[PDB]
Amino acid sequence: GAMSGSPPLPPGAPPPPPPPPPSGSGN
Amino acid sequence: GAMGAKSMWTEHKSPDGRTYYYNTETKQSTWEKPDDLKTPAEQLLSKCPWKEYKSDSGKPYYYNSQTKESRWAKPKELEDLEGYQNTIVAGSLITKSNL
Repeated sequence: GAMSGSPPLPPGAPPPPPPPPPSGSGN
Repeated sequence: GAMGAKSMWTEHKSPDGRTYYYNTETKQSTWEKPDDLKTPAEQLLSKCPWKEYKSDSGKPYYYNSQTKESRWAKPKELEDLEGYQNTIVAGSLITKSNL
């Protein structure tokens, strides 16, 4: 379906949460 | 001879403010910007393994796609990448990294 309106949304998701910053070790 | 053929990727927004690109021939969708739609700036940024995003306070972090490492301070590599408007090549081309 979804032939009217807007076309479908893709599987997966573009990185919603920020990838890990250094918490403290050697930085 | 598709040297002057229109791309089959179009741009649309979701109710979340997100953007999703649709391929009008294969009928397939993606969250990734196809290299044919990438603006010169994006093409420039796209080869840089270090990319700018902000944290929850707005304090920036810079992530590397090859080494998968995260740093708090901007490396000089990215610094020169930003300066791709004055002195395009900062004395060297990005074909020799010493990490």
